[PDB]
Amino acid sequence: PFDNTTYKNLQHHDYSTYTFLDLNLDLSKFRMPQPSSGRESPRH
Amino acid sequence: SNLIEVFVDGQSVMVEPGTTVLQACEKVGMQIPRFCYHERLSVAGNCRMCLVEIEKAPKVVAACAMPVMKGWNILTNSEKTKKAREGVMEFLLANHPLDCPICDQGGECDLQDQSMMFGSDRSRFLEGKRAVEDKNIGPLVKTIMTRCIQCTRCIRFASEIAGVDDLGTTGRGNDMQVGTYIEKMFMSELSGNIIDICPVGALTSKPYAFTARPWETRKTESIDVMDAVGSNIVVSTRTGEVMRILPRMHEDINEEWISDKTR
Amino acid sequence: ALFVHRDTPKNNPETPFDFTPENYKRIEAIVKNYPEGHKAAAVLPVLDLAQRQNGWLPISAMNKVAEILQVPPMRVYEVATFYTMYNRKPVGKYHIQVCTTTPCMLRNSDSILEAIQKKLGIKVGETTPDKLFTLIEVECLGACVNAPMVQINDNYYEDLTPKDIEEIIDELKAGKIPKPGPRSGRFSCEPAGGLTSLTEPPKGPGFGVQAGL
Amino acid sequence: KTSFGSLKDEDRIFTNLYGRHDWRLKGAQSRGDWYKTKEILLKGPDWILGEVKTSGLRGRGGAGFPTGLKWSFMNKPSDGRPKYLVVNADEGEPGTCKDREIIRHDPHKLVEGCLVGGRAMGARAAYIYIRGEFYNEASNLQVAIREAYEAGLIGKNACGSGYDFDVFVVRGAGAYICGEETALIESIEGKQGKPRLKPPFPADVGVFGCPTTVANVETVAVSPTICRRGGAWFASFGRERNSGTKLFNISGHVNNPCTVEEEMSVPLKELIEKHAGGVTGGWDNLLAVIPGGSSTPLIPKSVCETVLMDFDALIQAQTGLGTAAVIVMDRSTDIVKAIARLIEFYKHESCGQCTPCREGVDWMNKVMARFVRGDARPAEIDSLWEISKQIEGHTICALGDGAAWPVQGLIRHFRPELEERMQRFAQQHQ
Ligand SMILES: NC(=O)C1=CN([C@@H]2O[C@H](COP(=O)(O)OP(=O)(O)OC[C@H]3O[C@@H](n4cnc5c(N)ncnc54)[C@H](O)[C@@H]3O)[C@@H](O)[C@H]2O)C=CC1
Ligand SMILES: Cc1cc2nc3c(=O)[nH]c(=O)nc-3n(C[C@H](O)[C@H](O)[C@H](O)COP(=O)(O)O)c2cc1C
Ligand code: SF4
Ligand code: SF4
Ligand code: SF4
Ligand code: FES
Ligand code: FES
Ligand SMILES: [K+]
Repeated sequence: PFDNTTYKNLQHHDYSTYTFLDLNLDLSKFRMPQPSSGRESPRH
Repeated sequence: SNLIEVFVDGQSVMVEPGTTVLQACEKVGMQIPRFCYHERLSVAGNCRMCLVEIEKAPKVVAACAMPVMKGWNILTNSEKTKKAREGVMEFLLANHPLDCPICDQGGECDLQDQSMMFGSDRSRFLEGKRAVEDKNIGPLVKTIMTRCIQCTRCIRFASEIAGVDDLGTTGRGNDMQVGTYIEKMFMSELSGNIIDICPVGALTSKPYAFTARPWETRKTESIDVMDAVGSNIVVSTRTGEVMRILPRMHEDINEEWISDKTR
Repeated sequence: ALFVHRDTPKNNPETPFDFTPENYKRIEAIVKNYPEGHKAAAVLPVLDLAQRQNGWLPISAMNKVAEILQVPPMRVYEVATFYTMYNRKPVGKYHIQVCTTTPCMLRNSDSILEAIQKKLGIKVGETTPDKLFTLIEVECLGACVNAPMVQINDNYYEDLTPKDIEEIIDELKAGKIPKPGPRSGRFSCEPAGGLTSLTEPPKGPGFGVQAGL
Repeated sequence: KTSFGSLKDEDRIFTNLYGRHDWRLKGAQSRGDWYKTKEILLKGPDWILGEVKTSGLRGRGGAGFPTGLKWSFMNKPSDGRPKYLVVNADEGEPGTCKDREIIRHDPHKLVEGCLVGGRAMGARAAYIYIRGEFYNEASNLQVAIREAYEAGLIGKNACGSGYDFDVFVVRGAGAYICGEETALIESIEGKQGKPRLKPPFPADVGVFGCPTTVANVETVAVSPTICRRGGAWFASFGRERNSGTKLFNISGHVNNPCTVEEEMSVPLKELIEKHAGGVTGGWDNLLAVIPGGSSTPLIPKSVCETVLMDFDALIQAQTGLGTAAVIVMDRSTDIVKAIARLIEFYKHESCGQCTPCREGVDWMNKVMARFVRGDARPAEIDSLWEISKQIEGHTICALGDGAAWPVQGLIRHFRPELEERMQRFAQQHQ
């Protein structure tokens, strides 16, 4: 059934304060190992 | 050698790759005006006083930051170079306070001198100026932040040479203030050298404050004895009384700094 | 409005601040997004996290971000005073942000600003005495075709009239939650008198794909 | 082709612009996205660079630098440092609200664009610097990226091509200057959003010191459609060196302010009178149009009649194309008050770094605040012009240029209105 009348983006009515950061915490496992500069910080 | 040939006002000079426009003009004896560039600090590129015309290029370049490319003819005295210098000096003197008589930097100010040299001789600014809250960063450096031209030699010195990382810019825009953001006492062992490299009277010497004035001081080039480094100093005196102690440049000792004990 | 700090009894380095353990796991997930040796790149997210746990930023959240990321505290003070979202003063529970730049001012955002002012009894920059509403005036919020619009803490409220914004303030006072969308007839950004484009069905996978691919 | 406009729905890149279809993965794959992505990855970097150079795609951020030439700056072997794509998603420009629509309604198209763009430049990951005020848009995009990782489309072994590519989203914190590419890099690096000087360009020293291409949401998201449909398809629309489709944001004093995708060289009058429902009060009620968001100078009604909405025909109309954000201003507009509110925006959104913008944008806002009331004299007009000419090209980034240009457009087209403002101030106050 083709519909061009209803706004399908109703999910952002259900976003809380920590939604972005919990999505980041969920995506923390799918990611490649970060590159390293060879030192702990530019002050090390 | 891998030296490339550039031109300053037509005159050729051979430079190492990585040489800036400012250093290339230095090699033929011309000093491009500057406020934030310091040869012992990192390149900031944020006072825009070194804007200079490269010919066959319709834009002024930051001479402190732009490296020379092979074949550039640097026009240090052309029309749009001088228009850029006068415009930038006009913006520096927009919000700068009329404090030159009550200022310890009068007569030894970069802003006065290269306003006489490279800026206009009058104001188009018809508004009211800003006034910045002063800070208390110790018993040595008198702070009058209304005079600050926001050149960030504070920050580059306290980060790179002093190793303190406690001066920085808060705010944004015209409300951007150089300070510690808290009531913090900037007392390093090299904390008085920010009195030197500040081109304006925003950071002055609190012991030296109000006592002398640079043209009447005799300069005696002498040696530090407060430690065994042997820092070269200038004892500046006035009528048989020692007024203050400045550093001399010596590339192998103290490059152009002295400690707070010396100062 | 200042960009220096003075130690009040409610804002000092002896003000208690600590993250929750779920916030520490969120911070570790943030730090793992950046290369090793560039942990300072997590200054802006984690400090924003310190605004989401607390509502604002005392000078103990800035020092805690400076402590857990191994950065100097002035480098966090700079970020916390540079960016306009970091509340360095305790704002209300609903932080109303009215956009009054030129595309919203052309469509009469001042009517909605005055409607919020006379509705809540405060002016621009102040907080209602029940600590529920802070009204400030912000720049372009990126909802220009839905002008005029406000923002309440996360949520854009668009195509507004003074009646609509009085309704939104009434249901913020009522303890409910409003719907973050355009309060006119349209849905997101379309022409209000019907769809002038994208009326045909979308062509699906494989449409117009060039050969050799 | 001579005439332009009236773009069909089969030729749209941003289908589901309006949020009317499903933005998620089953909705995006059913509209053409993530189709034959493995072959686009496996045909190499130079093929994708040749497709983007063929398409004539210019930088949708607003400057219009050639996207193929821009992305080919990364086409060089590594030196130990990783390489990065960074997608600019701040969009703080007044008038401009299209990248919000791409992130919010076609998010997987932006993810596939990150994959294709980062493959073309050999990049390791993507950093989508989204604006922090677009919080629901950011969580929208993160749900999409979670769908893309769980479907094996990005990450380890992206689309089964043996190429590894992460997609990171970093929120902003409320600074318009962080949309500028080096200031965005500095904001990603956990510092103040202050622009770096160029050189070094980000292709040499970008984010974290790495080779980095910062590119807009629209110039990144159209790249899978260019790689699927072809370069000749995208070069078939618009004039020469003005190729493609473009999202337009017609706001202000129109009957129906809207975002609409349209062919590139469409006339401004046709665009406003077709998609926006015309100016409120008719076309004779038109006073001025800011054609591409606040950074471009306004043009009056005598210029808006025959002007084409691409780059070169707006350069010839002594303005810029910019972000193609059309702000329409009718005859009832206090136009000096609008330009002064705009210069007030430019002083509140100015990072304070170099001297001409930090001092002169506040000094221009004080002059414009006196020009609204008329509390001045006409010799200060040309003075103000020269102040703009002391900011234009004398700054680190182009926010000084983007603040000098509206003042120049207002003076150049409405000097008599300024003068009669000030002389009626002089007669009713002196
Ligand atoms: N989309 C938005 O929200 C906004 C857009 N703008 C637009 O942005 C433009 C000004 O922005 P800028 O990026 O400062 O201007 P533009 O001169 O510098 O640069 C555009 C791109 O071209 C690249 N580029 C140009 N010459 C290059 C070279 N020789 N080598 C390597 N890369 C080179 C730069 O890296 C950059 O990514 C204006 O057209 C303005 O309308 C301005 C404000 C907001
Ligand atoms: C002050 C200033 C703000 C900018 N803001 C944005 C922005 O918010 N979004 C954007 O895509 N480009 C912005 N740009 C343009 C960028 O510098 C850059 O050209 C663009 O982000 C990526 O290049 P592209 O045009 O090839 O896509 C801004 C430029 C300036 C000078
Ligand atoms: S710092 Fe220089 S220009 Fe400023 S008041 Fe002192 S002497 Fe005058
Ligand atoms: S106080 Fe002096 S050295 Fe420090 S930023 Fe200001 S002008 Fe520069
Ligand atoms: S011109 Fe303005 S926006 Fe750009 S680096 Fe300078 S202060 Fe920042
Ligand atoms: S000296 Fe080059 S900009 Fe300050
Ligand atoms: S002008 Fe108010 S949202 Fe852009
Ligand atoms: K000094």
